[PDB]
Amino acid sequence: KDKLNPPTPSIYLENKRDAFFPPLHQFCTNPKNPVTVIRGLAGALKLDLGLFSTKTLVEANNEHMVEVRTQLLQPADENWDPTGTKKIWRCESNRSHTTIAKYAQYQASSFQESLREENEKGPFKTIKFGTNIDLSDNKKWKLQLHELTKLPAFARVVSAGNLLTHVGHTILGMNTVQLYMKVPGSRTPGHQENNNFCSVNINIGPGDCEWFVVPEDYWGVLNDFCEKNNLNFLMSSWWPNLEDLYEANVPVYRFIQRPGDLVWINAGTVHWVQAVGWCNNIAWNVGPLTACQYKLAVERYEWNKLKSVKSPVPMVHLSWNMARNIKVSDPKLFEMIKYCLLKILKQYQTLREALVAAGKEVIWHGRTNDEPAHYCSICEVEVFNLLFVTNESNTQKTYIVHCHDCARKTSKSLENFVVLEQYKMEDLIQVYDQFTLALSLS
Ligand SMILES: N#Cc1ccccc1O
Ligand SMILES: N#Cc1ccccc1O
Ligand SMILES: [Mn+2]
Ligand SMILES: [Zn+2]
Repeated sequence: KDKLNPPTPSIYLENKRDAFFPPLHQFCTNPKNPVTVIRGLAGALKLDLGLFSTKTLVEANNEHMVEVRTQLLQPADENWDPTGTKKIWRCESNRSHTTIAKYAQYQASSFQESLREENEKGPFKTIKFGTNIDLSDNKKWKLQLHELTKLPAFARVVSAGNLLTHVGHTILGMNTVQLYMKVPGSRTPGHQENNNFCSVNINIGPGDCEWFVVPEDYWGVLNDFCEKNNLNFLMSSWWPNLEDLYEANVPVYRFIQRPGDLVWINAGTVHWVQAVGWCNNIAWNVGPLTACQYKLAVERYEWNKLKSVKSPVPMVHLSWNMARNIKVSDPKLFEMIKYCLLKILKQYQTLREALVAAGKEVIWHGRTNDEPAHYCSICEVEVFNLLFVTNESNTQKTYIVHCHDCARKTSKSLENFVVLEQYKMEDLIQVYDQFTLALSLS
């Protein structure tokens, strides 16, 4: 069925008017569009993609760290076992580290070597992919990061309407820029984004990338394929067999991203990518203030706890920041936030009361302003308000945080721990009570 190979939602920009046009924002965030390809974006803004050329990067910071993935160079859209016998989901991707200057040398000699071959089942060649390059430092990358402020507000790394701007601290690769340096065949295996946030990706060129996209609501089916093939959905590297997806009636969006094209991956959308030519890419995340985005973020946050995986985004901390600082006028979104806050409040109340009733002292610790969120030093769960710290760490003021469960596993009556309280109970109740539905006529 041609319904299993649908057309990709696309917008063709000509000029700055088209880029700043408000229905473009609304199209991208529509939950019915699992992906949007904004074609011609860089040319429309006169973005200087040369600021991200390999030549410019080498001159800017030649020793900057690059994470290298070594992979097999595979035919078209397929993934074969390394003996060339059968197509499988597991794809090998070994890790090491190099510098921008060393990868640059490989990328250039890779192309020259391919030129010479042009002019003059396996087995498969091996290639190297430069990934997760950290462009967070404003001093090191001044002109690069400035160029990205030319984007329309909804797609920027920082903006008033971006939930990740409201977290209150740096989450590397989410509210900072990541760079990728590629050769043909360089593959990003199947995944969803961290805590299901949207992603923005611009191809620097000169070569193309090819993208595969599956809607969020089919993720359970892909999870099943993984487990059936002895792979973890969240932790392992997998490359879907398209004939398996087709036979299971999963629709796959498939398209080419050319230099200057911006790809918007909507919340929770499952995707994997390969370079067709030689190119660089930049990417980051964004969180639109919609019900769909809040729901899918919370859902992945909770799924991560069950799977013993850490959440990079502290949704409890973020939720209180939303109630404090953002006017919310969508009734469905408002009710979601209100529900989540009321649950948090009740959990906190129940724990605090059990502690007091057990004759355990709750020690006022207060909070420094603009202080970030905290996680459990053992299990890496987010920990909110009530912190559990050993007697010794308390005295030494190294205040190492534990969650309640981990402290109790180690010290059965918490006799080895102090309980620190950051937020006055009446504060939290106030913030909650103050938070009401705003009127918008839009
Ligand atoms: N090699 C290497 C490396 C790994 C993590 C962070 C910085 C590095 O230079
Ligand atoms: N419980 C516990 C514990 C473990 C290492 C050091 C100090 C402690 O209170
Ligand atoms: Mn991605
Ligand atoms: Zn813990």
